[PDB]
Amino acid sequence: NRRDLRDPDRTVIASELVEHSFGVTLDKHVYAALKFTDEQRTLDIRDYTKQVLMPQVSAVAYELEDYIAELIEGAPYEETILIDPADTVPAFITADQRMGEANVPTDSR
Amino acid sequence: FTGRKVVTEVDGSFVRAVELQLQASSITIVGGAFALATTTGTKQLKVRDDNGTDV
Amino acid sequence: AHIFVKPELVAEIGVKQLQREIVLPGLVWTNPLTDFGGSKNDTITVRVPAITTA
Amino acid sequence: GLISDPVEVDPIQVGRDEAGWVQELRDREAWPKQEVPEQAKKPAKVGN
Repeated sequence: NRRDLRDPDRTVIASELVEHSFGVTLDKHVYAALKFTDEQRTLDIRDYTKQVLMPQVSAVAYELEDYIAELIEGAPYEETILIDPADTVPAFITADQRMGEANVPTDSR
Repeated sequence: FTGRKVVTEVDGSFVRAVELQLQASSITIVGGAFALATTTGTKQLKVRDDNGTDV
Repeated sequence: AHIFVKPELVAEIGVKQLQREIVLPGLVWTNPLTDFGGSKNDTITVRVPAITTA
Repeated sequence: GLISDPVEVDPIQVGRDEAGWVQELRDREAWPKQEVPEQAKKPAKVGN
């Protein structure tokens, strides 16, 4: 705060300190499940790894990437910057400006 | 087990990320005028914007 | 079903409130005058020299 | 007066306001922009 020098009002406005918080939660369970009859395991499956396990791990990896994309895309954006396909650069300059006026650091963007 | 969070500001605003989207000026139905093979036939219509995005 | 009594953990992971950089104090002519006490009315008089005409 | 009495008016402050060299400025957050204050445009004194 500020006050006039030599003002006969000798009252100081006390500042206040407020600490904030937000919670991060573990909430989803991503899985890939398979079932094979004994006939399929005995006869149809030749090598288990590249015929069963690797597709399963790839499936989980892609589902995780989908999870991340839904996180990014469903985020609460107050307004969306519209890119004019004839003049696209001003939109990205606008985006940079929006994150600059919000005092967002310029690294790790 | 997975968890995700969007980090917002202390007053509730979200300023750490920015979303941009292409503008669409018009849409068209891909394929133009068409005729059904049978009376009870079905066709899946595809619509594309002026940028060619499937909308 | 099963009920478990657990804490509420608090962490700091480096999310700070965003604040601006300070640049204006360095660009302004600061403290060419100091002896403000010891001058009446807390005022220093700056003299602008004379310009004449022919 | 008394020590417990409220702070009285400083003669230095009175003389400082009489001289009229304390900078007054336009309200930054006012719209439309305010007119320039009277002191902000007072000429330099012919002497001292």
